[PDB]
Amino acid sequence: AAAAAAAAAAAAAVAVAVAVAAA
Amino acid sequence: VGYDDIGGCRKQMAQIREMVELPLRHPQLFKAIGIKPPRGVLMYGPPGTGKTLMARAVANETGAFFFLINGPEVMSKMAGESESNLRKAFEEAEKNAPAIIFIDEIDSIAPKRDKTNGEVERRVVSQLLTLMDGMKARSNVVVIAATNRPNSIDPALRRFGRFDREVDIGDATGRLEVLRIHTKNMKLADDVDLEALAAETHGYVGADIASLCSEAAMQQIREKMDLIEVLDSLGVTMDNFRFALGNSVNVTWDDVGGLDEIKEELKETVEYPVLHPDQYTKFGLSPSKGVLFYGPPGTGKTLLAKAVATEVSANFISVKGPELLSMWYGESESNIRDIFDKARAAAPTVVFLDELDSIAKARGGSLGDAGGASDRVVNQLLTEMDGMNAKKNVFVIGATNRPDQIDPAILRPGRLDQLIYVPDENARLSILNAQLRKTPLEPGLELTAIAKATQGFSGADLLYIVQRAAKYAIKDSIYITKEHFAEAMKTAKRSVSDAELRRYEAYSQQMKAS
Amino acid sequence: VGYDDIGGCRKQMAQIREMVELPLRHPQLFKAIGIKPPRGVLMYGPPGTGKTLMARAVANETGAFFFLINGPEVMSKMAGESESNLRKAFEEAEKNAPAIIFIDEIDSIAPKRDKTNGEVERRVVSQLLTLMDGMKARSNVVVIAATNRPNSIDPALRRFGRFDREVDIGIPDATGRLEVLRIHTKNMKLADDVDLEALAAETHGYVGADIASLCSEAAMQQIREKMDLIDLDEDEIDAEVLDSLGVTMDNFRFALGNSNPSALRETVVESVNVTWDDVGGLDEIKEELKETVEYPVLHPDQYTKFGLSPSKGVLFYGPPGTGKTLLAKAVATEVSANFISVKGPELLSMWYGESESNIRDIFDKARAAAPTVVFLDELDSIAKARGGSLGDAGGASDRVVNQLLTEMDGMNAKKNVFVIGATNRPDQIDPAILRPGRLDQLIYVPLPDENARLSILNAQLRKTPLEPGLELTAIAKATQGFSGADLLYIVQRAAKYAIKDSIEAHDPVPYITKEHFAEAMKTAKRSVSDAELRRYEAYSQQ
Ligand SMILES: Nc1ncnc2c1ncn2[C@@H]1O[C@H](COP(=O)(O)OP(=O)(O)O)[C@@H](O)[C@H]1O
Ligand SMILES: Nc1ncnc2c1ncn2[C@@H]1O[C@H](COP(=O)(O)OP(=O)(O)O)[C@@H](O)[C@H]1O
Ligand SMILES: [Mg+2]
Ligand SMILES: [Mg+2]
Repeated sequence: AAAAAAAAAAAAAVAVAVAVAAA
Repeated sequence: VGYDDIGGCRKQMAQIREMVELPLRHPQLFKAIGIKPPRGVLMYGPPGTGKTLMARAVANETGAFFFLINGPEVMSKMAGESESNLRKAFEEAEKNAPAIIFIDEIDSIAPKRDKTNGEVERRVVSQLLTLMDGMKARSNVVVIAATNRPNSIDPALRRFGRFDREVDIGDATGRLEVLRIHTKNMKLADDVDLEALAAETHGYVGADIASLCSEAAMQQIREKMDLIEVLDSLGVTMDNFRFALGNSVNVTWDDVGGLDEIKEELKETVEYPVLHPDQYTKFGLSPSKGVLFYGPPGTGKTLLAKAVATEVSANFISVKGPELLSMWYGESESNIRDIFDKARAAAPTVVFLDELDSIAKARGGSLGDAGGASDRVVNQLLTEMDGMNAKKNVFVIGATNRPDQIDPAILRPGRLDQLIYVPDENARLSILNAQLRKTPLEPGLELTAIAKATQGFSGADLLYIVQRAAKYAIKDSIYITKEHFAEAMKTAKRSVSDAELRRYEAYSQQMKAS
Repeated sequence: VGYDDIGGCRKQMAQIREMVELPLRHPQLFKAIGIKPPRGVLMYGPPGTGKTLMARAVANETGAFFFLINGPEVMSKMAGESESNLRKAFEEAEKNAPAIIFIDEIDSIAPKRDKTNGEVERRVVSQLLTLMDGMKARSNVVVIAATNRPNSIDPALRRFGRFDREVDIGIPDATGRLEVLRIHTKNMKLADDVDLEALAAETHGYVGADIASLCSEAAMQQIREKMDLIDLDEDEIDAEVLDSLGVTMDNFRFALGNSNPSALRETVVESVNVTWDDVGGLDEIKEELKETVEYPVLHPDQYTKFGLSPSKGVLFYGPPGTGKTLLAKAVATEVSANFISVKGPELLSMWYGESESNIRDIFDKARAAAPTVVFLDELDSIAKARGGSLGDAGGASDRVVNQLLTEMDGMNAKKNVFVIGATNRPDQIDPAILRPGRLDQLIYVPLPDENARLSILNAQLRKTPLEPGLELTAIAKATQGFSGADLLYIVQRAAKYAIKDSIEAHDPVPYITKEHFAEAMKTAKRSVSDAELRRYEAYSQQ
């Protein structure tokens, strides 16, 4: 007989950065 | 491949060859001296230089097993799989025999562990560190790396025992050797001179030369099969190579008219250090680098810079004045540093900074954000032009129309030592002759009369007149006739006023008196 | 590999040996006092200091069971095997005998929760916590860890009962580096003229593997100087030459002059070659700089005898093109302390709070490889006066200077770091920097005088053929207002005319002629302006 198996590895996220303006 | 298939990278190739083969050829020497040899190399340089070719050649010349690992290939999204891939690769390499592991583009899988956010990157970094160093880490197997930016790697990876050796794989003789070795298997011709190729292709990395040769060889057959013993008398000629190059300016000491003394001085000061390094080493002194041009606009300063850049085998990086400033904090200085790093990364090179009045501006004091930005830009330029550098071969050439607004730190000797002034009918005759080189002319036209009626025009005005004459000739067609010049002469511009001429004369007189 | 291979960290070595050995050798003491020993170690420090070497040593020596776990090697493709792997590992470790566990790169499988995504990481961290300290936590088992970034570990793991004693295996001192050098050179055959005591002193920041690299490089150079001279003999190695092998002191000097500490590999300065004889004039400034630099490092016993720390900072200011950066080059070339050159706006960044991270990184690098000379070139850019600007540039350019203030004189352990500043507008730097403890001594470097300019000319022509009947004093007495760069330009033009004459003749002219040099002097420059020299003169007078 056969059998199943579960697997959950990872995902992908998004970050936000701040910049500085010298006019 | 083999050791004979490598050219130009002579010293680094020899160093890698000895450090890899001496353990393999005979380990008795290292047993006698009682020290283990280095077991890691970090190659760095621009892409397409021949680094993986060198690794493959060394692996072929020795009884090794070249195993290639790509950066993006091994990285995956699954958890605990990329590390398993690296472990399996190392186990395979160590299983069979003493081998060479070439892991390409490690910078993609070595993000310094601080600027990254994905846990898989840190995990594979740690796996690499454990594999290279640790309990029974390596047993007679060497690893080779490759990257474009060696800075973006873990400090733990640039340690001894992992990447103890760093090799810089970045000239004319190497380029000629590559040309010779890439055309060894084809009979090109009898009148093809490789000196022009080694002098004209002055910006080729080395992998582009193979593409150039293949393209020329393919185009030779492409042009020699439209109509068609045929195998006899086959091969490429100079025309095919020129076409391949056509598929970085086109001037040679002819498009510039007049200014003979300026031409001679520039030619001497630029060609002497390039042609005779031996003489300067005997005299034990460095050459002058900087030249500044000032005068009215549209006089031919860019043309002169291109004309003095072309005869040498140097590159040419022309940047406008305001073509680098940014609204952000530290972007202009980053651009300046990148420009100079590129300029000194391919020696010799001439850098043409245009409109210094926009960059220098005589920083002094302005009390503003723009003032601070100008101060920082000026300081960065000052440090790069003459600072904690090596000044191998860099020829900064300046060009502005308002030298009075330059700080006395860039005009200082050693940065822009030569203060050349660029200012006649006899010169205008030469300018017209150089402009009308390849043109069907009429015997009846007299350029002397045209030059006599200028009385203070610039080369831009002469080019405008020539363009109007060409437009009239094309309008008539749809040789150049005299009436086109007659009707185009009336519509003169004379964009340069008189007060600016007085200002330039005063500046030149003050400089001469100083 | 045993306990004698590792040297330079005797204190940390004993700290680990006590808990790894005494509970297993003499357990009667702890039952007599009735306190169980500490069980857990976290070796941290810069990479290559010898953490894995110390683990190997304690493994090969003790008769107790040793189990090795690597960081990323515990997790697998399927969900729920990292925890199963850890369970099996600990069960095997505790199944049979008192055991030692050693986790390489614990930072790779112990990320700080609340800042990491992915549930498997959290689950494996929790499983590790439960294994090391939970109900019926452990039964006579010791755990050791090794990491380079301890701060990136779950605080629940850095508690007593899990990791109670965090030993700091850091960079050795001169004695430790001497011990490391002596241990590494025990099997390699050297020459009788090689002295280890002197060689250890020049190295400052070299830690462990760095020293090993030095030794290996020296051996390689020795091999390559004479192996090439003799036949390769690929068929067999001649026995007579094998007994002639060794390493000379010159080999070690050559290998040392090329190598740099692994920490400061990213900030390596190019091999620019200047010497004290190459700087003409300003001899008193030269001697003052030598005094303030090389007294602290060569004679530290005197300073502790007097019970005072030395002065650190210096700032050269003056007209452009006089020898400021030249003095920096000379210091970088012929001084034992490490050099970290930095350009003026080089450290600034696009983003928010990164110019200060850059400053932090370079100053931590300087403090790690002490003594160190940090040369800030064109201080007028980053060290701008706070004052008032009313803009984001003012906001960012004010934050960067404040970081400098707290980094040179803040909460630090007085490590040797000498800051050299070089500016051309010394009125435009905040007075909070031009203060003792930051840059105490302000050296003004005027234009050279007759004797100084003549000395500059003599230094510049050190390696130039000259006619026997040349009198440089005359050109020196007929010059006023010039700078060293202008005299250099005069020399360059004279050389260029000599080269022109040589090429025209083509050794027709094996020297620079007085006529060539006069032609060069014809186009005198006078770089610096008298209208602007009065600014420096007024500033110095004030
Ligand atoms: N020094 C060299 N000698 C001979 N061929 C070269 C050299 N450098 C590059 N090439 C050519 O470039 C091609 C690919 O170069 P490669 O080494 O893969 O680039 P990279 O250095 O980016 O790995 C090869 O087919 C090879 O013939
Ligand atoms: N002496 C000259 N001989 C030939 N062409 C010239 C001369 N001076 C100017 N020109 C022409 O006029 C144009 C001048 O442009 P450019 O030199 O870039 O401006 P600027 O002189 O302000 O640097 C060029 O396209 C060039 O062909
Ligand atoms: Mg280790
Ligand atoms: Mg300087």
